[PDB]
Order: sequence, then C-alpha cells, then structure tokens
Amino acid sequence: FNECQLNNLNALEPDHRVESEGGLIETWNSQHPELQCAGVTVSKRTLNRNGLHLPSYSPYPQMIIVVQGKGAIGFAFPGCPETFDSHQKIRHFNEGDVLVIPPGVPYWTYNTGDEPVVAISLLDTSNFNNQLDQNPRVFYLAGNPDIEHPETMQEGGSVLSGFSKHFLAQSFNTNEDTAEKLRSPDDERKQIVTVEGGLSVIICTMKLHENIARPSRADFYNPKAGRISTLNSLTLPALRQFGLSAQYVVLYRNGIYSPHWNLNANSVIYVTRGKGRVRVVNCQGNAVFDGELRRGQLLVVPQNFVVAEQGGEQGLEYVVFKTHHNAVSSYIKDVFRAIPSEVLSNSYNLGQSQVRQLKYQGNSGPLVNP
Amino acid sequence: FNECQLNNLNALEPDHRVESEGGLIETWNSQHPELQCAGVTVSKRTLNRNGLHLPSYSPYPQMIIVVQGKGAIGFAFPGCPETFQDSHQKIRHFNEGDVLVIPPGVPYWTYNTGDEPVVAISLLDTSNFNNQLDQNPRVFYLAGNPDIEHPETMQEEGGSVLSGFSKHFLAQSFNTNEDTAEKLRSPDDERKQIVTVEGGLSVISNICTMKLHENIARPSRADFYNPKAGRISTLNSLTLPALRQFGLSAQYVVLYRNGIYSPHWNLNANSVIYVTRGKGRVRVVNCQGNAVFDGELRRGQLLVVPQNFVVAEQGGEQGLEYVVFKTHHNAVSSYIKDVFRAIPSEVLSNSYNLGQSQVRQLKYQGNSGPLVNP
Amino acid sequence: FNECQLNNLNALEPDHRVESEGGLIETWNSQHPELQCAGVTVSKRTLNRNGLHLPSYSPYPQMIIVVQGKGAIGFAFPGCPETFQDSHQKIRHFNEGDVLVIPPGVPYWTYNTGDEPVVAISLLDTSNFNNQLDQNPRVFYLAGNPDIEHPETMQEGGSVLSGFSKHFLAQSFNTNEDTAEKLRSPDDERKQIVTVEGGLSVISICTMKLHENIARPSRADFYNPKAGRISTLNSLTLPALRQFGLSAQYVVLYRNGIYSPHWNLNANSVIYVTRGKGRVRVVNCQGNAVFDGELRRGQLLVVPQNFVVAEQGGEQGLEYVVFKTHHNAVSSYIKDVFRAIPSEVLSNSYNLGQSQVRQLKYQGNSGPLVNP
Ligand SMILES: [Mg+2]
Ligand SMILES: [Mg+2]
Ligand SMILES: [Mg+2]
Repeated sequence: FNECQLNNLNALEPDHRVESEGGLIETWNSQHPELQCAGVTVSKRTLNRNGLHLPSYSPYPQMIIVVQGKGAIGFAFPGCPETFDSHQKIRHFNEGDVLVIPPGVPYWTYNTGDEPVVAISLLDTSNFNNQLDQNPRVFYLAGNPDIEHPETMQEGGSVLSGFSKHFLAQSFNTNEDTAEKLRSPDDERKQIVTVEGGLSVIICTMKLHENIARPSRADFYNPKAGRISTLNSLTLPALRQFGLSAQYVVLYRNGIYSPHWNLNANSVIYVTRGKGRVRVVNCQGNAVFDGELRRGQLLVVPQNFVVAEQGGEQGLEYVVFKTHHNAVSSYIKDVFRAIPSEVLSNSYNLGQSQVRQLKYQGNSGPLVNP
Repeated sequence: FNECQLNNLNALEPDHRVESEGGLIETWNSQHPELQCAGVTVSKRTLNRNGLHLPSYSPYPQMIIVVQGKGAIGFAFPGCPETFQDSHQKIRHFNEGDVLVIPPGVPYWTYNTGDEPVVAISLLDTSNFNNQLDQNPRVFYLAGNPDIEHPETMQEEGGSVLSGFSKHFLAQSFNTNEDTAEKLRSPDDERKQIVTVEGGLSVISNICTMKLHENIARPSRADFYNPKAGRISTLNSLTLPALRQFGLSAQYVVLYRNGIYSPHWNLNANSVIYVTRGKGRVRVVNCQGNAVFDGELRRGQLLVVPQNFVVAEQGGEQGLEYVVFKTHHNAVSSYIKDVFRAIPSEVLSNSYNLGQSQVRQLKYQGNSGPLVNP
Repeated sequence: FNECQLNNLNALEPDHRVESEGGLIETWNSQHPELQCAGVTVSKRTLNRNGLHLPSYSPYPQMIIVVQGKGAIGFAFPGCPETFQDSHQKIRHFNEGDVLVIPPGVPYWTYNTGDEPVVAISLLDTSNFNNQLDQNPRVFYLAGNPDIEHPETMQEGGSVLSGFSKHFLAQSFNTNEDTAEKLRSPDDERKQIVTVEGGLSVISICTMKLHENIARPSRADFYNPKAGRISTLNSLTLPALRQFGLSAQYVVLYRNGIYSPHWNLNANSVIYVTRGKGRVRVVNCQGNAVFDGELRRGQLLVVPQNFVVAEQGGEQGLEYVVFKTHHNAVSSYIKDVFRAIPSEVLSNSYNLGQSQVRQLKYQGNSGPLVNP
C-alpha cells in the first residue's frame, strides 16, 4: 500500500532465536517497515559442531548464502530418481556458495565441518510463486519445531504430527510404534540436531549451486577500494524462475562504492565481515539512513533509492540480496559520461571546465579510493 | 488483512442460487476466508433440457468441468473468422468429463444438447493476473435481464451491457430501426441468464483453433494407478497448452473401498476440492503441525487446500471420486512416501528416531503409488 | 477494499501544477478512485522555448504521447556504447504524435528544440510489477531542486545529490568541493525545468526502440471516411512495450461519426482528449452507465477493463488518445460478435426474427466505426 513511504531505514538485527541441540536459528521480524517495503524477511541459521537441519519447505523461494562454514544439503524433488540406500544425488556446499531453495520443496542440511556453519537465507515472502501470504511459513517433516517466526501465530509440531498414527501406519504400510516415531510427539531436540558418530555417504540437473566468493569472475577490481562480484540468471540460469540475484561487495580501506541505485529491484544488504559508513537517499534528497553498518546487521535499499558506502578503518565486506533474476544498477559517476556536456552545465550551473572534469576525470569504476 | 493465516477450514456449500427459465446457477460467496486465501470463487451451473446460457464474458478466466450432461458451446473470439448455410464460428461440443477454459473478456454461449440437465462447476480465477479490475467476480451479459449471481459483489438489479444504451444511440450504432435495437435492451426477458429454447437450435440439432477443452475422466489416465484404492488423472499445461496463458490445472481422483490417498501436498498452488461422487475423510495439516480440518466430506461440497499445506483423503464404503482445481497451469505436488525414499537412510533414523530396520521398511514397502489401501 | 467497484465515473481534471522557470508540469492526483482502479496516473508536461527537463527517473515505466511540439530526449542506460571533446550516449529526436516509453530506473532528460511549447501526456504505470515500491508515484531528479509534482504523498524537494555531502560527493567523483557543492544545487530556483539561454549546440538494450509515431494513418487499421479512423501501436509494432505491458491507440472520430459499443478484454484504459469534443457512454457489468456526459479537448476519462465503452464524435470531430495497460490490449465490438454467433442464438437471446436477426448479422457492416 504505502509499504515503502518510509522516511527512515534501520540496520535491523534478529528479533527471535531458537535454541537447538544441533544448531541455532535467528530470525528477523517480518513486520519491520524496512522488510515490509522490500517484501522480504531474512533468517540467520547457524549449525553447531556437526549440525543437521531436519527437512522442511516453504511456499516461497529461498536464496541462501553460506558465509562461514561448510556442509552438505539434500533436496527432496518429485519424480527425480534417487540415483545417489536410495537417496537423491545429495549436494555438498562450501563457504561463499549460493543456493536457491525452490518453494514447496523440502530440504535437509548437514554440517560436515569443524567450524560451526553460519548461513543467511533471504525469504522471498512476496515472491510470485508464493500464493499464501506475507507471513513466512515453515513446514517441517520431522522433529518438534520451535516457532521461528512468532509473528505468524500472533507448541509447534511437524506435519506428520497432525495425523493419527493409525493413519500413517496404514499409509506407510507399517506398525503404529514406528508411526508415532514419525509424529515425534516426544522429541525435544528442536529444529536442528547433531548426527552422532558421523554420517555415511563418503530440471533434476539444474545446477542450483554457485559460489559467489570466487574472486575470479567479478565485475570491478580496484586494489585500493576493493571489488564486487554479482550473481544472476546469466551464469546461474536457475535464478531466472525465482527472480532473485545477489552481490558480494568488498570495500578495502576507506574504499568507496560510488552513489549507485537499483532500477528494477529492491535490495537488502548483509554485513558479513567489517564495519563502514553507509548513506541512503530518497526523493527529497533525504538521508533516510546515514550511519554505520557492521557484521550481523541488515540494511534495506528501496529500489530507486540512491545509496553509497565506504569501508571503515577496519574495512567493510557484505552481501546484497536483490529481488530480480537480472537486477541492473548504475553509478552516478557513470551517468555523467552518458548525458551531454551542455546538459550537465545547464543542470548544475557549471562551466565546461568543471563538466569536462567530472567525466573524463577518474576511472570507469564505481569503486573509488579517496 | 490476514488471508491464508487460518487455523480451521470449513467445507462449503452453495450460498446463492439463480432460478432461471431453463437452468440453475449456484454460487459460493467469494468473501469466504477459505476462498479468499485461494483468490478464487466457484459457480455450479445446471443447464436444463434445451436450456441455453445467454452469452457473456468475465474479466478473468474460468476452468469448468462438465460432470453430468452434454451440450454445445461457442466463443466469440474477435479477430477470428466465421470460417465454419449460416455464418458462425467453429462451435465446440462438450461432454461430461471435459474441462472447459473460458478466456477473460471473450463472450460465450452454452447450449444443452441432451435430454438430461447438464452440470458443470466453474472455478472463477478472479485473482488471476489477467483480471485488471478487482477481486469480486463480474459477468457481462449481452442479452436479457439476469439476476445478480454473486450478490456479494453488490454489497438487487441487473441487465445486459446493452440495457444501458438507449435504443437511439444503439439503433444508430448498429444501423438498425428503433424496434430491433429496442429489443436488444431486452426490456422483456424474465427468463434471466439461462433460457429454455423449446424446439432447440437446428444449427446443432491459434487463438481461434487452440484446443481449450479436454477430457480428464476417461480411463486414459496415466498418472498414478492402484487397482485397490483407485486412480488419479491429471490435466495440466503439458497436455492442454492453452492453460499456460491462464495459469490453471486440475486433477481427477477416484478412491475405491477403503481408498487411501497417502499424505501429499501441492508444491506451488492453492487447491480447491469439489466432490462429484462419494463421501469420505479429509485431513488438512498446516505448518504448526495441527489439523485445520478433519472430518466427513460428502458430494456437492467444497474445500480449500492452501498451497504448501499437507492433505490426505480416504473414501468410505461407497468410494470417493472428486475433482480438484489448482491455481497454476502446472501445479506440482508430492507425497511423503516418495520423500522418505528420497532422503538418505541415516538422515531419517536421526529425525523421527528410527533404525536401519524400520527405516528400510518405509523405503521398500507397499505400492510405489500414493494411493494406498488398508 | 474494493477499488474497481466504482459507482459513477467522472472526467478527471489536472488538480495541480508546478511552475518552472523554463516550463510547466501538471499531474492528475493519484487518489482519484477512477485513477486507482486502473493503477496509474498521468502527468501533463510543457516545455516552453528552449525548455529543458532535468534528468530523473521513476521505479515504474512511463508511456508518453507528444501532442505538441518537437524536441529531443536522452537516456542514461547503464552499460552502453557512447558512439558520440565530448562523449554522450545516443540522443533521440522526437516530433509530435510520437509515443515515448521510459524504462524504470532509467534517467532521462528532454529539451524543446523548437519555439512552440512542447506538450506531452505522460502515463505513470505505477501499478506495474516492475515497481517494487508502492502505488504512490515517485520522481528521482539527478539535478536541480524540483518542487513536488505529486503532493498526494508529501502529507522543498531536493535531488538525489542534495542528499549526499559536498565532501563525500567531491570524493566519490574526485573533484574540488566547489564542484560537488554545485552538484547539490543549493541555491537553484529554476526548478526541474530550466531555460537554456542560446539553446544547445549539441542537439543541433541500448538498441531496442522506445518511441514510435501514432498519428500517421499508416498505423491505422480502421478508417471510416464519414466517422474517422483509428490507429494502434502495440507489442507487435513496438516490441519493447512487451516488457512494460502498455499499448497506445489513437482515435480519430469525425463529426457525427461513432465508435460502435466495444470493450477491452484484458486491460484498463485511460482516455485523454487531445482535440475535439463529444458524448461518451460507459456501461458496467451491471448493465448500467458508470459515466455519461460531454468530453472536451483537455480531460481524462477512465474506462475499466471489460467495461463497455461507446462514444459519438462532436461537431468538430474528436481526436483522443488511449492508454491500455497491456503490451497488446485486445478489444472487440458488440457488432463484430453478432457476426460470429449462430443465427439461431441471437434470436432466442433478444427475441428477434430471421428478419431482425439477419438484420444485425448482415446490415451491421464489418467495422467498429459507424457513420449515422
Ligand atoms: Mg550497496
Ligand atoms: Mg487432494
Ligand atoms: Mg475507446
């Protein structure tokens, strides 16, 4: 309605968390005007030593970024035979890798590393495919799930824990003892759990995998300000159907990201490692958000809103979740070399010496080092 | 303004009904929370012997399944010739078991060519991206003085689109006298939207050629078959391409004695259920785990199954045969039985607490089909 | 809340104006029930002699029709080959009668190259699924200090540069602070439309065509020597429009001529009378007339989707523009249908005989344009 008529943005932090015998789940309230406008909601899910996230799915696509830690995920796709014990061709993800969890598709993840895996997943709760509502939803196939988004309700069992065990028994062609097992009416290990001892194993082919970190195929490289890598439907076609792309901006010492904006896409920045200055301006040239942003914090970017950032004394590296398979952007210092001189003159009231300046002066990169 | 955020679902039956000369129109209110979460409404239509349904068009598509009866139907596609001595457009014939797709904005008339009354359940996809108006259902009649089918959209008068135009401007627009054009306002017709054509029509008695209808009933089914619980037929885009432009689909399911429809859910679509024949148990479980609906469901009722919600059905001693509307040209669903045999063995034993023995029992036991029997 | 169950529709009038040093900008309030059911809003822009509209951009696409004057428009498409001491992108000239389309987030600037004011009708497709903000319209100026063009959301207005600081800004571009400070336009009164004393000696995806003329009878598909003609510009003509879901159709209706009752199957429609006057009739699904009355040269009329619209020209004809929210809006007229429905049908339908039936099916000559 007016979801974006916001005259002030925040660097929001998780408003909910759930303890677990396997890991930890931190969620960002979905009702914050910031996330309300962009029509999304993020969730920081962490996997302790040998963490195993029990299967579940959502009525909306999920773009997840593994910043710290590594592991292995498994999809439960329909039809596709369990070519990989009859299990689907399981997948192993690494740090800096990007994945897009299809809607209504149950998924399970296991930590195959020493360091606790920390991942950030963008819940496109306003996506095309989602035909329910804004309020996020998670349907777990197992375990006794502990509410991750209390806003939805304002107990909690899996989907199997809703049918009388006699029914499942007949359905699965088994006894009732095993039936109750599926109902998990007793278990109290919450969402994530740890696999003791270890774990064996040591369209259908639409590579839903892609590492964004790989500093090989970026876009701009300025060894005094940093670089920025983008991921979209071009390299990762799959994204096309879920309409979501991301970028991993890295700002060196005082490195600056020229005032840029997003044409056809909202943005939500996530500070991974670092601390820096960030400014966002709307129509009336207002500084809707002019402050510091560092690790853990999240910042929304209202589509055409203009934003610029500079790495702090410690530096600044983050990831941006945009809502469009092929999100485009442009930095003001580029528009200049696009608009004719005489137009720039009559616009800012500058002689041709200053106009001939802004253009040919500087480099062809939004990454500037003061 | 919370839509699908619901803890309980109510099986619904016709709210309003139109009693016309040669037909009947029963419509379910769109203001029903269960339907609102689906963004659709339904309209049961019954064409009495020799009954004709006055032409009309809606700002959104419609998926209709003729359950009982037969007849002829023709659309008024602009830009299409009268190719198929009269001068009409290639008229199409429909029989029970056929799924009809009425495009948005396109006028259409239907006629019952049989002796028994025709019965079809039209799923009004008002929340389609084609309707640029609003949520409420709208029908524009070209003739007669009909009764408001969906009186909720009004919250009682009516008339064809022409009843608004004066015979003057009308007689002039269509270059005709003040008599013909005068009747074109139908200031007479008490017959309403559906009229009895005593005697019948001698005529019978790509956008133009695109196959819109198809049969979903006939045992030509090739989806899932269990000759102990039933069978399931599907009609998506892959079969009826025309659906893509309208983003819809529907399934036909038959559950024999003790027919059990193992737990399944729709990966990307709101499911509306209408029972054509039968009476059984229907369970719907959301995310919290609890059941938003558990009870008996008899023929003639309607039920909504919100997208990712998990549902399961079982037919009584008399079986269970019903039609299911799915808002998506390619609604994809899956059953838990296929999930277990999809996730690594040791991944299940750590979840619901099981062991290699009983775990290998759920992966290799029973019929690979979702239709099970006790 | 229901937004299209409009009881009575009226003729929208520009209820606002932004006086600019080198021009003027008008806008139809975006709160009108009629304009809301269509999910749009129009903005009448005028560029006096040597008038120049400062660069800007909206999160939604825009379709404009030049109803007066000539000039030039320039875009700043990200990542393009500046084919042309001075390097700028591809400038594009435009005469009157041309229909322009502005991609969202794309900065554009228009300069009047003639002496007579340049007037254009801008359609702000705010309801487009390309605008992930809200319904409220928004303009992002890359320069000057613009006033509020849409106050229905402000209840001053610098540029996206005034938001930054002359310091950081000076750094982000590498230049003295005297430069960057001006890049904020602190003491600028000229507004969004300025005058270029002496004109510009310059004027005298980066491919896809954006504008195309409409007025020309070449794009006409319905000509009635005694009632006027109709010109259509849609997806198949301008492929680019496919990505913005917008179609333009010009209507030339001579005196006493008529546009037989018809309707749009898949789209809303905003009508703007560029010249003439006449009578307009719009019937809703309830078989009633939501709108009925005179329509002069300078008014806006909303025509909901499936609604049936019929209008007869006036003494001095009636040339109006049509904005259809669909890259290829498909319309059809009642008569064209009577020539497609079996002979026996129309019969029992309205109660006619083989005479009156064959009357319409025959007498009704194939053509939406009728000259009574
Ligand atoms: Mg950024
Ligand atoms: Mg079902
Ligand atoms: Mg018109």
